[PDB]
Amino acid sequence: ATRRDFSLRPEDEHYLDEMGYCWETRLVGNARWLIIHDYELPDGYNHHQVNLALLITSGYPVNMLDMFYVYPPLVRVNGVNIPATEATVAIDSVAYQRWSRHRSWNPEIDSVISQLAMADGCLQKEVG
Amino acid sequence: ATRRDFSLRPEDEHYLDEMGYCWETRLVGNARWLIIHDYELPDGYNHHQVNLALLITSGYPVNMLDMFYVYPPLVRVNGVNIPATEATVAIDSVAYQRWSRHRSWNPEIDSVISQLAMADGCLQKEVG
Amino acid sequence: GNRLILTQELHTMLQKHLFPGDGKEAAAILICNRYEGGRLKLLAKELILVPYEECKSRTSDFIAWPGNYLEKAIDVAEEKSMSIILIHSHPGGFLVFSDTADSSDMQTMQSLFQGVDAIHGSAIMIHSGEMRARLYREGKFAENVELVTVAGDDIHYWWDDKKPIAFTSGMTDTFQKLTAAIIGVSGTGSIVAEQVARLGFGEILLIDHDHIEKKNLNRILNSTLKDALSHRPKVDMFAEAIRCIRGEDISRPINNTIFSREAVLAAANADVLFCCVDTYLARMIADRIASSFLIPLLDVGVKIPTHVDPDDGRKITDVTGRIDYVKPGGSTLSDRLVYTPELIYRENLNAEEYEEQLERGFITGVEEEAPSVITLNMRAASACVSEFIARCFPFREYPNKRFTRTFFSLAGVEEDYIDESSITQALNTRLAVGGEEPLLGLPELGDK
Amino acid sequence: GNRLILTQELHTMLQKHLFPGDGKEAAAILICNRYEGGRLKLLAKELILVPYEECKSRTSDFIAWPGNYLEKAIDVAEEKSMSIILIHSHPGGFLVFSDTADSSDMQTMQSLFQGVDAIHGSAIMIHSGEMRARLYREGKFAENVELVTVAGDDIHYWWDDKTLKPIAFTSGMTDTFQKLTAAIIGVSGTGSIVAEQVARLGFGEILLIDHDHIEKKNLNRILNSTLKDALSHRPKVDMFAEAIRCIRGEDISRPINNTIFSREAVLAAANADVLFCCVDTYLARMIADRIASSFLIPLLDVGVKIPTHVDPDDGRKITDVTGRIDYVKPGGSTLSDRLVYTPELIYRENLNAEEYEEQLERGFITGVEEEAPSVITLNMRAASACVSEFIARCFPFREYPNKRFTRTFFSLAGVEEDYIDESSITQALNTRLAVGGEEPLLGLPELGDK
Amino acid sequence: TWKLNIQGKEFTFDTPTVVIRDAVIRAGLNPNQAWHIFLKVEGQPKVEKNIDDVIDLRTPGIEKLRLTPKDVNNG
Ligand SMILES: Nc1ncnc2c1ncn2[C@@H]1O[C@H](COP(=O)(O)O)[C@@H](O)[C@H]1O
Ligand code: NA
Ligand code: NA
Repeated sequence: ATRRDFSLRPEDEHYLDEMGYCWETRLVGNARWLIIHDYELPDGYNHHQVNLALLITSGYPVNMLDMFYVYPPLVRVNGVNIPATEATVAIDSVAYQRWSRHRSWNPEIDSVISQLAMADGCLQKEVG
Repeated sequence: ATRRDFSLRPEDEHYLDEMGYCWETRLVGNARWLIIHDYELPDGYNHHQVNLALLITSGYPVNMLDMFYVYPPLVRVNGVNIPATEATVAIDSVAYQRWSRHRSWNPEIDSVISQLAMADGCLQKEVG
Repeated sequence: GNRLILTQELHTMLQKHLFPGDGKEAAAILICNRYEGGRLKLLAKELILVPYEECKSRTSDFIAWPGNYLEKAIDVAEEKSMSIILIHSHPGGFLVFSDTADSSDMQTMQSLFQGVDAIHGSAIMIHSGEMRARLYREGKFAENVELVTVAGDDIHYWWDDKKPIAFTSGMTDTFQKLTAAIIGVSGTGSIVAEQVARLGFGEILLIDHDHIEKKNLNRILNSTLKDALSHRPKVDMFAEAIRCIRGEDISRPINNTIFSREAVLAAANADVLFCCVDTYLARMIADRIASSFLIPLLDVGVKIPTHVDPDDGRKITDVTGRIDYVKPGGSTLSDRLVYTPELIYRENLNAEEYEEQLERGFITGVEEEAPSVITLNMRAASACVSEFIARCFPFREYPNKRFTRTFFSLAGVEEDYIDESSITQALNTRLAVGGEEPLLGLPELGDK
Repeated sequence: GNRLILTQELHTMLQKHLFPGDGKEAAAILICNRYEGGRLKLLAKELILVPYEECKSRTSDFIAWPGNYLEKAIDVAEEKSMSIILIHSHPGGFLVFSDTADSSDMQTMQSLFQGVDAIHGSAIMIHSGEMRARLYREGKFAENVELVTVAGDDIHYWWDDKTLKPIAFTSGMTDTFQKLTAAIIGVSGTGSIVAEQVARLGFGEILLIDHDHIEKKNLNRILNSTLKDALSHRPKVDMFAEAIRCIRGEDISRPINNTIFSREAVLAAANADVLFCCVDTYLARMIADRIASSFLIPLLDVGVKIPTHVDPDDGRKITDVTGRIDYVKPGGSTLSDRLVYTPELIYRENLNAEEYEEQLERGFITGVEEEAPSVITLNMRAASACVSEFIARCFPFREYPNKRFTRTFFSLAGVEEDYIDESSITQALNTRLAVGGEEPLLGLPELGDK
Repeated sequence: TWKLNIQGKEFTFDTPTVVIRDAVIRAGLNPNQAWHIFLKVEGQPKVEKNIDDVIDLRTPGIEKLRLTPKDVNNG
């Protein structure tokens, strides 16, 4: 929550606040991480809350956002692995699961807002 | 005769010698003058002998020779002036008459030799 | 030395309004953002046309128009304290009337200042489009605008102190009053910067983060072996070279990425941007500086792709160059696909991310090229600077707009041109916003 | 490092003779002039083909031919002590036979020295055209020829140390240039840019020839020049030689502070492997043309111009913004053939002050120069195409034969570029070709010795 | 009248054909200098012309008459 090493777009921050998220911006070296704490998940996973993180790429929002990251790593409650989620990326030493989920990026309309909407859509989808 | 400040083409000098001319090459500043002493003229002028001079242009024989020069100035014996001969050019302070006589120049074949042939042709022509 | 900058689009609309053809004065109002760096730049943003019908006393030398248009401009300008510039057809005489009071030109400028605490101004246009302007501080007459300019297909400079043919002393006199910025000072950029210096530009910004190495002694003008052995910064080397050539300290070296507040705020002061970089990311920054601060932009690139032939081995596929001219409000480098999000994305992965994600098959591999070479760099850089000359001092037998993009191949021995009117334009959200924060719309550049 | 140089015409004729298609060896004789400057240059002047029918034997690795052709060579070589180079198909085995006796390879080379007191040699060609050559001093095997070269439409370098061909722009291009000498004739607007590229491309030696000096008025154009140079009227070649020393970290340039129309400059330039002519007089272009022909040096001539004219309604305006690049190969059409200079152009350019005043007074000339001032952008656009042209010809990368680009004209005002092919150019008699330093030098009595 | 673009500018002539020399003179250019002379017609490659050639201004697609100097000698 209180950690804010850098700014997003003014519209991003307004959206994250209007959503009532506990959110931080964390610089790790030169990498800019958005981390949403205790993001609530639908039922069907080994966990019901995660940290949901976006890597804010250099040149954002003309550079695209790509994929998303969660900690702890998610598995379906029946033990089946989520497809295309086998990589991990360390954020300040904590190993996040990286979801390989890709889409076209239009700088006039895409942002953290649409990237979090994609993340939620994937999380809803992969309960089964 | 004995004055030889510069060289012509080897074929030029051979021709001038084979013709038995008394000839000099005289540098006047940067100007290169060929001067033939006591050049014999046909009858019909105020004089029967002149100095006949060529200005050896820079870059000769790729640069062309142009016109020719005589001292003393020539007039037809009846007192009529030779057409296109009114300019004078000083050579080491002596005022030579310049004959405005022009022709095409081909560096593969033209030289002092053909320019002196032109001069003689003009001198033969302008008795009348 | 200050500037009033109009886009070609607004200038064209303004001139039509002020010169409808009946030979009588008309009125309009330009609302401007400002950049207050080394010089004051006024950045034309919105235009209000006063309809002829709502005016009175419209003659060849006077016009009376209603004060509700003045209140509209104040209302547009209030939130961000924008500058308001009144514009009238040439003679320029006017008054502003309401029911209770008529107000002279001086009184109108005082009312503007009372409505918006900012510098305001009053300008006159003649029928052929040239403009003169005077600025008013705290509502009272102050100084003339040194330069009113429109970088269109042709680039126009209307100097307060006031056409020469290209390459004469009149061209040099113009360049002496201008500031050029060179972004990337290496293979093409050292050649652009050399030409700009020897053509007489009065101030030259040099922006690059990199240093000289033995490998770039085959290409970087003025560089020496000692430079390479001591890893001298490109911009510091070139600034010192300009100082010895021009005999005066007119260069401004910025040893930094263009993607920094330092470099963006310096380049914002320039009258022309020359972009000579080898990254998509820097071309995007240059594009957004150009739009935000209404600066014409020349972007140049070269490429020598290679491939492996079965019977010959490696060979040269092509030898190519590109010159792009971008005018404020015309199509952008983004519109032209000079960069895209995908290309920036792939470039700005680190080595391990790139290798790892190439294996996954979402990105594609970068293509192979031969080493850069000074002859090709010079062929492109000379045409790049000549493009600026041709737009300031037209000499071509066709409209400059036909040469908005130039592509050449030294292998195919062809050169092709693309007209501005063939390029689709997306919404340009940066246009004339100046330094609104976060700078360039990029949060990394924000002021915290 | 010495050179054996063949013209393209002589090399083609030689290769057809040595490879008729029957896989059998053949024999020919090259008679050469010499330039003995900083390097020995052997300049192929005459070729004698040994007819196959007069050979006693022609096989895949040997040939026997009659010595009467050897004596014909000696006879041609005798007057001027020309060098004689026997050439044979790739294996190279041969003997010479008379009416009554046979002589080996080495006996033949000794008899050559006996007939002509000069250096001689023996060379071998392979089917693709490449050549190797060995020199013999006093009739006895001496040193190998370091470089056999033909500057045709493509430029070929056959090095004694050969062991694939590099492609343009790579380290292999630089390796080639590192062994070459380039001469820049005129080191001013275009020439300073050509010399800059040549230095940064890695040429091994660089001759700089110019008589003029830096002034304030040319600081808008001359690369590496400074205000300090202008205030001291520094010579262009000395300024640029010292900049090369700093750039390259090595003293690889030879500044010649003189006109090209001098014995000093001609004899220095004769050592170069390539001439870049960046001059601004017709007279200087003729000197370069004759150097290239006399010493068998490829020549790239570059010119620019911004002509103006007076529009009757609007006044003066730019007519064109233009550049010209001419590639001249030894034995191909020359600058003279192309009318790059003529006698009339040279004559008109070189009138003295009283002549200029007379011309003005009589109305033969107007005293208006209908050109705009030179500009670095055009100079660079021309000079970069000029050096790229040499690269293209040493390391072909274009999609058309280099012969198509023998002349290039470009217009920045009309936005056009046109190319003229060598085959469309009429060639006159080339009396300078391969005569080297015969006196008077270049056939110009102003350059004769003493 | 018929129009002809010469060196980038349109000129009007009162005859259907013109001698190139006369068109060059009209534009203020010097016809006695050495030129590359080219006539361009739409849909056709440009055609090199001589100074005393006649051109027909009624030719469909007629674009422009253009000169490039042959004497290009500065450095
Ligand atoms: N973000 C950037 N900011 C400043 N200069 C850059 C940027 N990206 C690339 N360049 C410069 O562009 C130049 C390209 O070099 P070259 O390809 O030799 O023209 C290099 O000196 C780079 O450092
Ligand atoms: Na637009
Ligand atoms: Na020939």
